[PDB]
Amino acid sequence: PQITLWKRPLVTIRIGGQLKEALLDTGADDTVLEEMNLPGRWKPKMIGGIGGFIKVRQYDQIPIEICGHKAIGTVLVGPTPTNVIGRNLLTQIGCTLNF
Amino acid sequence: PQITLWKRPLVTIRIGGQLKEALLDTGADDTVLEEMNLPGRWKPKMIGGIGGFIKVRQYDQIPIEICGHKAIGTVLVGPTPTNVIGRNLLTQIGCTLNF
Ligand SMILES: CC(C)(C)NC(=O)[C@@H]1CN(Cc2ccc3c(c2)OCO3)CCN1C[C@@H](O)C[C@@H](Cc1ccccc1)C(=O)N[C@H]1c2ccccc2C[C@H]1O
Repeated sequence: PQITLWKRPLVTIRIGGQLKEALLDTGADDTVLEEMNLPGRWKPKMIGGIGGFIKVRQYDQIPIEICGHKAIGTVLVGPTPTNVIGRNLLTQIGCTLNF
Repeated sequence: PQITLWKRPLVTIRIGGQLKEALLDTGADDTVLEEMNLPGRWKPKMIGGIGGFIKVRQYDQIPIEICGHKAIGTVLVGPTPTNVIGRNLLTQIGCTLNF
């Protein structure tokens, strides 16, 4: 798909067998989802952005379908305003910026 | 050009006669630049990012050249760890997300 940016670049994702709305975010190094339950062992991690740092749970090697494309990588879960798919997964689906 | 996401999508920009490095961020609604004293009037504003809200100064109709392409729009100035080009400017240079 080719996506314009006049509107937030949101796509549907399926994870843990559940559907969710996520934002394709080229400025995010990692992927972070709102608080939710994921199977598997998690490790406490901290990530920072604008506003400061937050504490999150890191789940490794999680399968996730992003708008029909398949990826398997690290997924962070914590107090974020919205689900964000970062560069770690975006590259897995051959996502690029063009103009 | 086509920008890959293996690394942060950093490009050179020109604003206020100064050259800077800025991140092409599809997840940012607005454009936020590191502290710099631009001439002109501005209005106070609050923007939220991952770690909370930060107070910024909003300047309107600022000419900015992104990787050679010209654009003009609202730019927020404040204590951000990096310069961020949001969708308000990305749509002006015809930037798209592709996969
Ligand atoms: C207009 C601003 C700029 C304030 N927008 C954002 O920060 C939005 C916020 N939403 C959320 C939002 C939505 C709506 C809101 C709100 C916040 O507040 C009020 O309304 C979540 C997505 N971000 C976009 C991020 O792409 C920005 C990016 C900035 C950055 C890059 C590099 C170093 C420091 C800061 C960012 O936060 N990046 C970090 C990042 C992000 C995720 C996972 C790992 C990492 C590390 C790092 O790359």
